Amino acid sequence: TTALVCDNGSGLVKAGFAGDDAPRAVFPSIVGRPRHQGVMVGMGQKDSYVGDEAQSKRGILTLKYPIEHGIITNWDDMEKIWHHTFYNELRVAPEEHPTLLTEAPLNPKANREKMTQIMFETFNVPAMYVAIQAVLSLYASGRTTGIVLDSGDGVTHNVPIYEGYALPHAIMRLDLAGRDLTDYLMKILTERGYSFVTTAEREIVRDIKEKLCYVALDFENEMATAASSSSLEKSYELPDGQVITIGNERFRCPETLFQPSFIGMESAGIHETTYNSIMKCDIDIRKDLYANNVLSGGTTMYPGIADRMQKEITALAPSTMKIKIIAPPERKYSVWIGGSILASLSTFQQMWISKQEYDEAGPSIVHRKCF
Amino acid sequence: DFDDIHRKRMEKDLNELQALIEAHFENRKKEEEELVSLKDRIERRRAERAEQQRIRNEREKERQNR
Amino acid sequence: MDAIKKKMQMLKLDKENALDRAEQAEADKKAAEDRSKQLEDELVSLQKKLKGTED
Amino acid sequence: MDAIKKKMQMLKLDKENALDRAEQAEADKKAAEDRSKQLEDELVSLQKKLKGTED
Ligand SMILES: Nc1ncnc2c1ncn2[C@@H]1O[C@H](COP(=O)(O)OP(=O)(O)O)[C@@H](O)[C@H]1O
Ligand SMILES: [Mg+2]
Repeated sequence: TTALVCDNGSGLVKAGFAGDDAPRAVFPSIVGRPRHQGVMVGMGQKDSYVGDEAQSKRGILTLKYPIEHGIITNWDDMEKIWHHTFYNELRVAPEEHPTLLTEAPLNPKANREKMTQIMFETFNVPAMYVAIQAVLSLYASGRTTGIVLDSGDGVTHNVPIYEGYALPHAIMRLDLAGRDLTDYLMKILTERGYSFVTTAEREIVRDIKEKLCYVALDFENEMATAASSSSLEKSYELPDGQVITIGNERFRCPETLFQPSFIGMESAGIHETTYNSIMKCDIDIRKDLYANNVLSGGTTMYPGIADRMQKEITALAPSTMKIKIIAPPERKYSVWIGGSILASLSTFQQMWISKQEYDEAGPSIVHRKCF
Repeated sequence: DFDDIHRKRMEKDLNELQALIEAHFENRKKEEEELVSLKDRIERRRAERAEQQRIRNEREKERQNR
Repeated sequence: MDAIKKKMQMLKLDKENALDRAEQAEADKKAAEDRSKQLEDELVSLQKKLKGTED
Repeated sequence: MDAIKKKMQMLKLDKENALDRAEQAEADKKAAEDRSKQLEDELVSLQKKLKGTED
């Protein structure tokens, strides 16, 4: 039979059968209970709208993501999300399909063990396998080397790989991602008068960020230009009218990636953690990693980031090496495409964690040889 | 490996562009001119309805005025 | 619109690939010519050593 | 329109410039490589005649 390549993510759940080009169903991972009282009788009001249904009734819900930073903080809601994904968005019972979840690097063990225990006890799948979210993004590019920066919505991690041999001592995981950029944008919009507070209006700020923000090639020059002319002010129409005008908030929101001091984080930007991740590698594979830097994940879709990052790394790196940044147009679904490719391989067909194996060793089987 | 990138990229590099250009051309041709012509036709019918309404309103006001 | 963006992306992929190939070829030329000129210098020193041996 | 034409023409110009530059570089690389081969071949014989002279 065919395998189910699910990809929990944090912000958008992407799923679909193995062997295709794009995920079959992509929908936000939010579960929102209603918060008001409700007076109409017999309206058929449910107790929790999940997935894309709660992005249409969000006016009277309190949306809450079940995955904070890679890790899962609310297991009941995550189980609800998985149940919805299997039964309503794909309509395939899990009793007859292997599953291939994905997990960020350096995550707590208990999260992974609970994930496999749920998949084997509640949904009762035949066999499931957990894979690191960066190796798949490297599969999708058709490479076999390279250092991949997978800046998702929950957590940004940077896994270097050479000739198929991952370097476990050079993984640099940073917890700045799309959600923190949304919060920072929502916080700097208040400087013009627009106040978004409700958890429903966070979605509106996210839409503003997606449609308007861009990464500046040079930050100081843009700050000077936006403060003199008015060629940058782009307007946007809220879900009820009252258009708003975003000035130099456009390139200040995604600039947080390269200067995490804006949101008070100490660490260095995504332009310098990649160079540090490279320098921890051996001295003989640094040229190949320099030449095959891969971008993935949703948050790396800002217009103009593949040039800013290249300029920064070229500034840091030695002058002789060639710096090349691979930015495929299908960046958002790169991890899932790689997952489909991996699940479609014949050599991989014996790596699944078969159910009888789980019955013999318990949920701690995932840390064992079947990784 | 890296030899299917050609056979999955170069294909859509030209076929997709040409097909989308064809789709845009046919959609514009089907849509814009027909819509403008139909709107003009409906406008002429609307003007004729306006004339009929004026005539009927005037004749009824003429008779009923007592 | 829709197709226009994709066509621009194709034109940009061609841009990146052509530019990268040009730069790599230029680096190859620099390296090869340096190799040749160092070999020529070695040949010159051998000629001078032959001259001393002849003396 | 206006923007599409100028951007497309400029990008195609960039691709053509990179391609021709790469071709020129590769031609010079091949010529330098062959000349280097000639230098090696002559240097070996220079060494042989030097060795005979020294004997
Ligand atoms: N076109 C876009 N431009 C800018 N940011 C985007 C765009 N699309 C998605 N994002 C950001 O990326 C996030 C989605 O990232 P995603 O790759 O789905 O995360 P995950 O790894 O959990 O799947 C969204 O929250 C949004 O903030
Ligand atoms: Mg991801």
